[PDB]
Amino acid sequence: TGPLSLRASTHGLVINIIHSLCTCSQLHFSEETKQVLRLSLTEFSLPKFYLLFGISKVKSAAVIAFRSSYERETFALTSLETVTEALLEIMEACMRDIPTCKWLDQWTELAQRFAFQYNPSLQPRALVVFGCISKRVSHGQIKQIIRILSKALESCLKGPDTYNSQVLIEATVIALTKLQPLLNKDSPLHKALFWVAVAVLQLDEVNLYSAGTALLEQNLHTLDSLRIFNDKSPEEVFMAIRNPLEWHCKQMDHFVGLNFNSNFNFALVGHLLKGYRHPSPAIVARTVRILHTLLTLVNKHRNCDKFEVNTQSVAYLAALLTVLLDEEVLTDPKIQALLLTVLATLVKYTTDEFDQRILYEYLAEASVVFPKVFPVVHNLLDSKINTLLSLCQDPNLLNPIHGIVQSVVYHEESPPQYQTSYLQSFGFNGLWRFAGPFSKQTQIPDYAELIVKFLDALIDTYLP
Amino acid sequence: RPVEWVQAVVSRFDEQLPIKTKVSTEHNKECLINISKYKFSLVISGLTTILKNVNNMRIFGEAAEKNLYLSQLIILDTLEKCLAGQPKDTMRLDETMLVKQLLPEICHFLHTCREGNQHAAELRNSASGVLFSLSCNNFNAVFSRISTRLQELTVCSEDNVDVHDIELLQY
Repeated sequence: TGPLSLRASTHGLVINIIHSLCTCSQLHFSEETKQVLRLSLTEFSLPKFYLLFGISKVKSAAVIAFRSSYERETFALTSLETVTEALLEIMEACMRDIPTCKWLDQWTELAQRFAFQYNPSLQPRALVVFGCISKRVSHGQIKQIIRILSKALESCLKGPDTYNSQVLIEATVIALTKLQPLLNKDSPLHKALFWVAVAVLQLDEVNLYSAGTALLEQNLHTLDSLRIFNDKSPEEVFMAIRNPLEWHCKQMDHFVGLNFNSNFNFALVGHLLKGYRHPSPAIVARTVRILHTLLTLVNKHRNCDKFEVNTQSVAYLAALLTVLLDEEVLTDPKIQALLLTVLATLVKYTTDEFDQRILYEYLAEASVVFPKVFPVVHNLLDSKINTLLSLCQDPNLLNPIHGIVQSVVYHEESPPQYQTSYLQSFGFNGLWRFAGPFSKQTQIPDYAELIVKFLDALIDTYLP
Repeated sequence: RPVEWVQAVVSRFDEQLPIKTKVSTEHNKECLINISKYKFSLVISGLTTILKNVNNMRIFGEAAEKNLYLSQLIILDTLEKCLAGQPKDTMRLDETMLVKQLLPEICHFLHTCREGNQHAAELRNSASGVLFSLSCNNFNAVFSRISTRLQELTVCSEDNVDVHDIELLQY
């Protein structure tokens, strides 16, 4: 925060703090502790921590700390997470040999008082610090975090200035991410937070998307570690916890167009499909890991192996296929129609050669296998195919395109079997809308009030 | 709608003909034949339209008649392949006016006389081939044409329509 001089002064302050921490005879530390502090000093000397501290392009912080003698860059809370974890490591290493230092209690209290009271300039940072540092959590604290999330949502709705509330929402999510593993396993919230995560995914904001993916990842890992998936599918337990407060979620599902009631796994894949359109590749890799662990859980619930094509696991295979199609396996028309819509979305939005080639070669075969339900995904590929069919001079791409064209022209005898509006017969619609690229406006979509009511109902059912 | 796709296919074949990328237009041509296997009516109508426009178009320059010769050869052979591959079943019936729309350019621009024989002898061969492959299906319109022109031979001896019409009985 501030100009170059104050940021460089902060860096010099951190370096001098560690330097005086190791080179003093008052503390009489152990040797291994001095080794890890010496390592920490070297790692803070790295240019990576310059970019974490906001100082870029400057070779020596000490030179420009005094440069008058002789704000453009934005700040991201993940850098604060890394810095606070490094400082926590240093502080833990030094407090190990010191008997009853009580330093951590003081720092947790200093975090708690700033985190839970209203101050827009400091509360986002205090929430992250309290998340990273604390070693215990209670129901009241985390429910306070949920209430703060709800209030920030309301303020973002009514207010024209939205960036300040968005930062608080992101900080709230990552604080939940850090605080979930410390929570006792008997709390139902361990499951309930999952829905909170996908709620953030409905808010179509880039940083919010990243924070929601991180929450989902740690939730899946921790909840797998507590072995609730040993006898039950990801479907069953989440609809069991979503069973009471489903009405608000019913309006939410109507607006987003994806019903978790009818098809759970195809609902989750529709949300996670936006990860491939995220600008940063780390979130893309995280989404791939999310798909993998869910695929493993779903398959081991049915005692099959990984990569086993069946009814429930076909959506994850379709999503991971970018990074066989058996009619006897998939007999129901709805499931195969949704399987087609996934491929149509991925060919509409992605514009790289290998993926569009492999998906076109997969899609030509499904035209032969499923010709009656194939008109449903016509419009989703109506323009793009045509454009390629106009200016694709590469044979390898246009050959499956020609195959699709011939397959449809042969099977044009019976249009009214299914239409492009058949997806609106049941809930699933806008699965092509929700997989679109991230909007430049990045404005929160109203029905966010429904999200507020949903979180309130979560608090009302599970807290008291 | 897929009709837009097939019309884009035929135009994507088409743009090479004002010019006259080879492998792409070859795959496009075989795709044209595969589509004309199932529904050939609109394909044939579009091919008649394109060929009538191209032959009706007046251009000049030595490379221009070379271009016309090459283009008309391409159109004729592609039409011949699509006409030959059409009867996947016993479907002989075509609309009489659609044949009649195809009829005049084929019947005249190679068979008013030997036209451009130093270049278009093989074009005359290809026109005879498409005419045979057409008359194996729907010769009755041409037969009625033959009867009507013979009836048209009424009185005056200053008629040159025989080289234009009766000679068509040859092919």
